[PDB]
Amino acid sequence: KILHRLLQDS
Amino acid sequence: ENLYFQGASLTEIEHLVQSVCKSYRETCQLRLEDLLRQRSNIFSREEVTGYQRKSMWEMWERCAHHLTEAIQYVVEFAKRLSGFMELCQNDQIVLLKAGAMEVVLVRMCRAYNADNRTVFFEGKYGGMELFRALGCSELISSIFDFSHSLSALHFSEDEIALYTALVLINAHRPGLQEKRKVEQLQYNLELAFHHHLCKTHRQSILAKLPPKGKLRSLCSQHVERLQIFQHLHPIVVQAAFPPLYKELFSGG
Ligand SMILES: NC(=O)N1CCc2cc(Cl)ccc21
Ligand code: NA
Repeated sequence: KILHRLLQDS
Repeated sequence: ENLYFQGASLTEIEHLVQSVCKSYRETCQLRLEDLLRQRSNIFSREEVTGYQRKSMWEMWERCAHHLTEAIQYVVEFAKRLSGFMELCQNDQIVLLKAGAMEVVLVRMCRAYNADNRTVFFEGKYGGMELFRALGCSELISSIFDFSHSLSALHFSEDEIALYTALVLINAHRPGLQEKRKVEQLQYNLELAFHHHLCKTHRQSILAKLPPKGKLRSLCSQHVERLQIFQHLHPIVVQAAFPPLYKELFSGG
């Protein structure tokens, strides 16, 4: 859940 | 999708050196000038004893939080790395799951003072004895030895930037869907690193870099020690460990 969010957060 | 997914010219490799070094400079958790200045700031015998008296679970919690903070900076480094955001989401996660801890282990050598075998932790320098409550003496000793070995290379910030870019962009990681794209990005980052060493008369470090398997051994030992801890204190892991740490090291 977290990694996907960090990678998507621009 | 990205220039670096195909063959790059000398001038493009030179640009890649600059881009990687810039990405690293912008994503340091700790400034080198700060780490060097703080070397005289060492935990007293009383402070060391205080850390040793902490419960095993309280110490694991603190250390997992500090590791998670470091990993967040590595994720940002990855996102800024030429070509990384052009890989598919599956491959980005594969590379970060396998490589984030390896990059943190390398970055650690900057925070390690080889002169007195101490590491910067919670505002002061302390020896490996500070971590005795974790009950993973072998692993801590091995990480200190690793930092000691890297410290003997006298890396510049630019060398760390280019070396850690390669630690992360590894086309051999199991699970990569676009393996050929990763191989080409790795090839260009390898050229960028070797070009910088050639230009700075530092090619002699290549034969001195840690062997194949050393970083993997330290990462596997970390996961093994965490599994031992998890068996002892399962609710500490479930309730109090950072969600990102659990996604990386205990499969969610
Ligand atoms: N600075 C910092 O957060 N460090 C340095 C040494 C260390 C060991 C563990 Cl287990 C967790 C974090 C840290
Ligand atoms: Na060092």
